Amino acid sequence: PSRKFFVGGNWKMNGRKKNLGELITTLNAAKVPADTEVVCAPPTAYIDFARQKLDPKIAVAAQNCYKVTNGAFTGEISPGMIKDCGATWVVLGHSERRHVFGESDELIGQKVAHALSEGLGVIACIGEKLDEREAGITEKVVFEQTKVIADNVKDWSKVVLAYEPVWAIGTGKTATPQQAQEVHEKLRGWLKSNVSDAVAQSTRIIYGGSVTGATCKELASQPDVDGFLVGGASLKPEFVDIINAKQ
Amino acid sequence: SRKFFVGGNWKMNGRKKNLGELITTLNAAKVPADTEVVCAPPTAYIDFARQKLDPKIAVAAQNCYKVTNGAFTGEISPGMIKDCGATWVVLGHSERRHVFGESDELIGQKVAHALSEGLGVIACIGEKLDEREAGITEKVVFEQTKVIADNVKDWSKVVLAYEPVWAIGTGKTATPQQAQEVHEKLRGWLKSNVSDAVAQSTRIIYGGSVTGATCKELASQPDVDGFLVGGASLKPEFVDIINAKQ
Ligand SMILES: [Mg+2]
Ligand SMILES: [Mg+2]
Ligand SMILES: [Mg+2]
Repeated sequence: PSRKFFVGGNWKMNGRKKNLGELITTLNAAKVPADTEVVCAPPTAYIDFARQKLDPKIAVAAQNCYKVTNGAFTGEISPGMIKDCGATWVVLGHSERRHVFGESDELIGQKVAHALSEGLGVIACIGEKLDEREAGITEKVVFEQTKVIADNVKDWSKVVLAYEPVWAIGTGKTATPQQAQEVHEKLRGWLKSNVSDAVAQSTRIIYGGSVTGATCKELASQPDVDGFLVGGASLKPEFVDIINAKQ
Repeated sequence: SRKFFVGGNWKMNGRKKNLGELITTLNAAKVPADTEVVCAPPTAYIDFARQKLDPKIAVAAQNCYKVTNGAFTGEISPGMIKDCGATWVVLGHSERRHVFGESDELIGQKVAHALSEGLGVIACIGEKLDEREAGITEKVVFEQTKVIADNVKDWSKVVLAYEPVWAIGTGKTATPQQAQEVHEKLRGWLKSNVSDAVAQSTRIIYGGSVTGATCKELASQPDVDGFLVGGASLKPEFVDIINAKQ
């Protein structure tokens, strides 16, 4: 067919019922354009609340999960719980999980496999740090992260890859369109060489890292950029602008 | 005297149907006025559990982070816990320390922030088998408690929970004497390092294996003030554990 544009909003650790409820009302009233898939990832305490308040046109994602269905893992949640709350996606391998919390590639792979086996979709995050970019090892870094993810994916129809260069997260330093395109094209080439043409052609690779209303149109114009995983702007009315990046 | 305290840690178990069924049975139970009961659901169900549980049972989160909002994908803050109607958070649980590698420094920062946002804290401590066998039970639990105490101004909203991690999946089994031994030392630690008033007023609850069959003997120990219950908290015998002071 042709890759459906994908816009995810990662609220991170922000919001309460009152102000997230006001956010959700605004999103509910927005017209979601054709061939566009919108997903919001609330704080874990509000997955249920957000699913109840959001229009079904918008899917709900968890911001993380663990790798078994139930167990002695105080503070964690499972894909089963996520499904049970009406959510259909999980974000895995986010930069903050890797770099603030130290989650290993191996662990992230195990979570991807479990989440997929349980019937969730996965937004799987990769990305290099400034020091890695400056050393010229971007490709090595992101290919290695992608490989561990791929080793644990048996159905790519339920996966979206999110490239979020760590130097672009929370800094205002959005990748230029050319920079995002360069990495996205390389990641798609990796899928083609290492999985299949069909998987390469159908898998959304979305860009994250200071996506704003002012920058989204030029980014979305790049041939191998299939949408966004949005951070700070996901909490504001300009998220709707980003949803309309191809209009 | 110290009010008997029974927490149920559901860990990463349950869905709306079976947790809703568990809650129905808890609402039906006579919760004694002399016992403080708290349930800690999985984080996806804090809100659900608070909405379904009778006000006689308080709700706790199983963890939180150390600032009120921020770019911490997968975390929740004390403000969110409070906003969901929960009034406690469990911090420093053995699984957070030993499966997920949370440091004492981070646990102390979480303690300070949680208390600053008006939550109660169930602060967990405990030594692993290799620490016990190296003779450093005391150094380990005292240093854990010191970090906690360094981040507590008002102990009225804190409960300490001792977890004999050395008896978890090691093939070792903790006796009531061994529980009492540690609890008595922890109270002595508070007396000498914080104040006698804090030592006498602070609940120190037992976070090792407890069941309906064993709860009365454990609760009879002079320095055991209740329980942070694991697996039995999902079962009918939790109602009996709630009645273990009497
Ligand atoms: Mg990595
Ligand atoms: Mg160089
Ligand atoms: Mg070919």
